[PDB]
Amino acid sequence: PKKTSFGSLKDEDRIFTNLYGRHDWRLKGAQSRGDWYKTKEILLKGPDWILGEVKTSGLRGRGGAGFPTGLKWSFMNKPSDGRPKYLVVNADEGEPGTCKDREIIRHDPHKLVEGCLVGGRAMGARAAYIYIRGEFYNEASNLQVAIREAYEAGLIGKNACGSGYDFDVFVVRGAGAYICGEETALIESIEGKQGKPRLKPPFPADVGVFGCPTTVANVETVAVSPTICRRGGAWFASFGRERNSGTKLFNISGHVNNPCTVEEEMSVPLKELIEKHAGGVTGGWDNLLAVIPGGSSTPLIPKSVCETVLMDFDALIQAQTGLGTAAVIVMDRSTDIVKAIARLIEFYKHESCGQCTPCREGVDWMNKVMARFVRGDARPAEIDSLWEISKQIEGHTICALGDGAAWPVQGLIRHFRPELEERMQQFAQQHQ
Amino acid sequence: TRDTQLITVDEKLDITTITGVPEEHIKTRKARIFVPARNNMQSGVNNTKKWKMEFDTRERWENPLMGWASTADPLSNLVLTFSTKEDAVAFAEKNGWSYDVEERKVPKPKSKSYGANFSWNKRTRVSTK
Amino acid sequence: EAIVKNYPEGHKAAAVLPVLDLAQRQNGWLPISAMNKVAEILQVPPMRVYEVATFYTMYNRK
Ligand SMILES: Cc1cc2nc3c(=O)[nH]c(=O)nc-3n(C[C@H](O)[C@H](O)[C@H](O)COP(=O)(O)O)c2cc1C
Ligand code: SF4
Repeated sequence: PKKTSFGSLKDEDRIFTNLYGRHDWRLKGAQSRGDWYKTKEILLKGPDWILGEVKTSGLRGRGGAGFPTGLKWSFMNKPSDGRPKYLVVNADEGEPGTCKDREIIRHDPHKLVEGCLVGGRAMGARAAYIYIRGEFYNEASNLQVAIREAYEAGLIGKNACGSGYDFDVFVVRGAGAYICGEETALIESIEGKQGKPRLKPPFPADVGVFGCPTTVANVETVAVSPTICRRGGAWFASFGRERNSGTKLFNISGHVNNPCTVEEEMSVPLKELIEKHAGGVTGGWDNLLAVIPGGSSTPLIPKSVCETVLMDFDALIQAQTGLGTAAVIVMDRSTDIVKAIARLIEFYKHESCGQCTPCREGVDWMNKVMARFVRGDARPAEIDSLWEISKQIEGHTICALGDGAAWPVQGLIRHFRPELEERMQQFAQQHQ
Repeated sequence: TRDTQLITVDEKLDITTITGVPEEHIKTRKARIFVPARNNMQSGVNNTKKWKMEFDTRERWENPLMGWASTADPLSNLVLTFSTKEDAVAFAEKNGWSYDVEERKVPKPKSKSYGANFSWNKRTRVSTK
Repeated sequence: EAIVKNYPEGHKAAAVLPVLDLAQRQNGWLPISAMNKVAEILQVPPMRVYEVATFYTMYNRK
C-alpha cells in the first residue's frame, strides 16, 4: 500500500532531465528527451481531460503558495463572455534562496513552452505571456530562441501541432522588482503600470491582465504539465505523501559543502536531502544552527526540528514554517543568526511596493528594530513589542509580501529568543 | 383614567407674550431650520444627523479700543438642536418666529466596484494605482 | 513597433516597460528627455512614465 519513507528518486522518474544543461537545450535536444512528443493528442482530448489529469496528480502550486493547481486552472474553464483569455507564466523568481526557475528556462526552454500550450489549452487561452525577471537577460534570450524554433516547427502559433488550436507565446521582461512575482503585481507590470498588487475578490480568473480572464502559474508548475498529461496523473501521485504528491526541485544553498540545485521526491527528509545531494552541512550535521526550508519568506527552524522534518507542505506547516519554493538555506553555528535575519528584513524593506500602510511603514519599522537587535542596543521588552508589530502586518496587507516579512521575524523570536536577550546584556554592560 | 377635569383649547399654541423676549427679536428675526452641511475637510458624518435652528446674522463692528468684534444681537450665538424637522417647526411656530425650512440633503447611493479599475474596454480603467 | 504589437489593440500603454528599457539600452541611462519621448510615442501621460522609471531599480536615472 502507501509508502512511509520518501526519497531516492530514479532518473527515469525525474521530469527535468536536462536540469544541469549537459545536453542540447534546443528543439532537437528537447524532442529526443520526450518533449513535444504526441502533443497533438493531448490537445484533442479537450480541456476537461487535461484538467482531470492535473486534479488526479494532486499537483500543487510551486510558486510559494501551494494551491491545488488542477483546481486552480478550472476557473478559466468557463464559456466565453466576449473577452480574450490569457495565461501568465510567472518566471520572476525573486525569492531569496530560490534558483529553480532559472534552470528550467535556461536548460529546458521547451517543456516550459510546451507547458504553455497544454496549460493554455486547459484554460482555453489564446496566448501566453511569460514574465521573466529583468536580470535574467541571457535566460530570456534562450527562451526566445526556443519560442522561435517552436513557431518555425509549427508547434505553436496558428494551428498548433496540427490540432486546430491557435496559441501564441510572448515573453515580457521585468525591470527589477521582487514584488512583480506576486500574481496581481505581475499583471499590473505587464499592463505598463507600477508593480503594485491588486486587491481581491476581483480574481484574475474573472478580471486579469488587460481586464481579462487570466491564470498566473509558476514556471515549474507549467513546465511539468505536459509530462503529467503523458505519463498520467496516477504516475505523478505515486510520489510524496498524500496531498503532497509529486517531484520537487530543491535549491540547497548557504553553509553546505556543495550548494546545488537538484530534483527530489516530495516528502524527502530534510536531513537526507542535505546529506545525500548537498554533501552535508559545513562541519557535519553538528555545526548546523538553523535552516530556512522554503526561501526567506518561510520562518527558520532550529537543528532539533531539522532532525526528522520532511520536505512537504503539511509536514513543514506542522513545524511552524512552510515549504515555499523549496529553497533550503542552511546556516551553521558560526553564523550571526540575528544578523542573517536582519538582512532578510532589509531585503523586504527594499522590495515593499509601498502601496498599503502595514508594509510601507511596518516593514521599515521592523528593519530599524532588527538593526538595533543586531547591535544589542535595545531592551528585552522590545522583543515582545517586535512580535506584536509583526502580527499587525500579517493579514492586514493587500499582498503576501507583508506576511513574508513578518514570518522571518517570528521564527527568529520563537527559536532564538535566548540569543537576542544575551546580545542585549553584552551591549548594556559595555555601553554603561 | 386621567381624572383631572381637563379643558378644551382650540387655538394654536403661542407663548410669545410669556417668554419675555423683546418684540424686536420676535417679529424681525428669521429662523433657519436645516441639517448642517458636512464639513468638507473631513469625511465624518456625525454632525449631519440632527436638525439645527439658527437665526439671521446681524452687524458686527470693531471695538474702537482693542479691535474686538462687537455685537448688539442677543441671538447671534443661539443654536438649537432638534430631533426631527417637525419638532423644529413646532418650536419656531409657538415662539412667533418666521422660519425657512431646508429639506435634508442626503448623499445618493453610489455603485462602487474595485474591479472597474481594470476594465477591458471601458474608460473606468485607471492609469495609476 | 514590434514590441507595441505584442499587446492587444487599445492597450499600447503596456509597452512602457520594454520601450523604456530599449531607450536605456541605446543611451545607457534615462534622461528626462528620454522619458518624455517614450510618453509621446505611446500616447501616455509623462507622469505615468516617471512612475515606472522611478519604481523599478534597473532603470538608470543618472
Ligand atoms: C511577494 C511575492 C513574491 C512572489 N514571487 C513569485 C515568483 O517569483 N515565482 C512564482 O511562481 N510565484 C511567486 N509568488 C506567488 C504568486 O503570487 C502566485 O501564488 C503563484 O505564482 C501562482 O502560480 P502557481 O500555481 O504555480 O504557484 C509571489 C508571491 C509574493 C507575495
Ligand atoms: S504588503 Fe507591501 S508589497 Fe504588498 S501591496 Fe502592501 S505595500 Fe505593496
